[PDB]
Amino acid sequence: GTTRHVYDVCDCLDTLAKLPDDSVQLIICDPPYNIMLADWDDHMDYIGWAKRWLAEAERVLSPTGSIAIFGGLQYQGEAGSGDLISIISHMRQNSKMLLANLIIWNYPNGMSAQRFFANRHEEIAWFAKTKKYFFDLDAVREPYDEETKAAYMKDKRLNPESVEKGRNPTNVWRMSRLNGNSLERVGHPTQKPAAVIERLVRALSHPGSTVLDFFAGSGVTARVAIQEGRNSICTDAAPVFKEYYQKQLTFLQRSYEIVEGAANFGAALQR
Ligand SMILES: Nc1ncnc2c1ncn2[C@@H]1O[C@H](C[C@@H](N)CC[C@H](N)C(=O)O)[C@@H](O)[C@H]1O
Ligand SMILES: [Cl-]
Ligand SMILES: [Cl-]
Repeated sequence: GTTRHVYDVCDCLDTLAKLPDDSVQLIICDPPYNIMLADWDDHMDYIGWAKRWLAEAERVLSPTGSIAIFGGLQYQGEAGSGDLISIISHMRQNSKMLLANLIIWNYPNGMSAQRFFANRHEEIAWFAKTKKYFFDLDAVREPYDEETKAAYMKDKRLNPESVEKGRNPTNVWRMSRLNGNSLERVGHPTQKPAAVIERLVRALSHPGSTVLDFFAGSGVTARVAIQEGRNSICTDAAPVFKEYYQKQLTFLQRSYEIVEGAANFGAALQR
């Protein structure tokens, strides 16, 4: 099964406007949480701008599709900025999508703090377009060691199948962020680790389906999509994105094709 991956440098709304209704299965969304100076010509707050791509994201998702939105809960009230709560509140008022889960990404290390509890978490809001969203839990279950699995297998009160399939990873993920000495590092300041994206891709999309990322950043989504047998469309407004994408590809070096240019999005939409 050969997959196709398209990438390009452009604004998220320009990408979305080029995608047809219900054509995407999963969207990875790790958006900037502040608007640009020029954005003050048409908006009075962050959501004023964000609601545009949020509405479009929903439009391009298929009936069984989902969108995972990364964000924090530390917004301080600055004009033009916001956080995951700004988005969730907007979604509750204006979207029919369902909040299937609020995932806590609990990372091991971080900065210290003397006047408050040191921050060790970031959130992921998983929104499903409808109640018929796709979910592959078995694909992300965590297996028990042979010792524990044996102990449970003897407990007649427990379902043997559930035991062998492994445990639900829960909505709290203890995963490390990338460090400056990380191998998959490409130079992007807010680069996300492949491990977190793999879990979302494996559980929220089916093989051969399209994964879209319009705030692609380091291009980690394409690398994960290729490795996992999915098709992908990754775009970012920064020209340096093309540099990161090509860097992600070297980490791979399986049948897949890479295509540059928004005019070629269709190559990755074909099922
Ligand atoms: N209008 C836009 N269209 C497409 N990409 C954008 C736009 N504005 C910003 N970006 C890109 O989106 C990414 C935002 C990330 N830094 C977001 C990480 C994280 N949510 C944070 O803000 O800390 C970057 O790679 C930006 O180049
Ligand atoms: Cl939840
Ligand atoms: Cl990234």
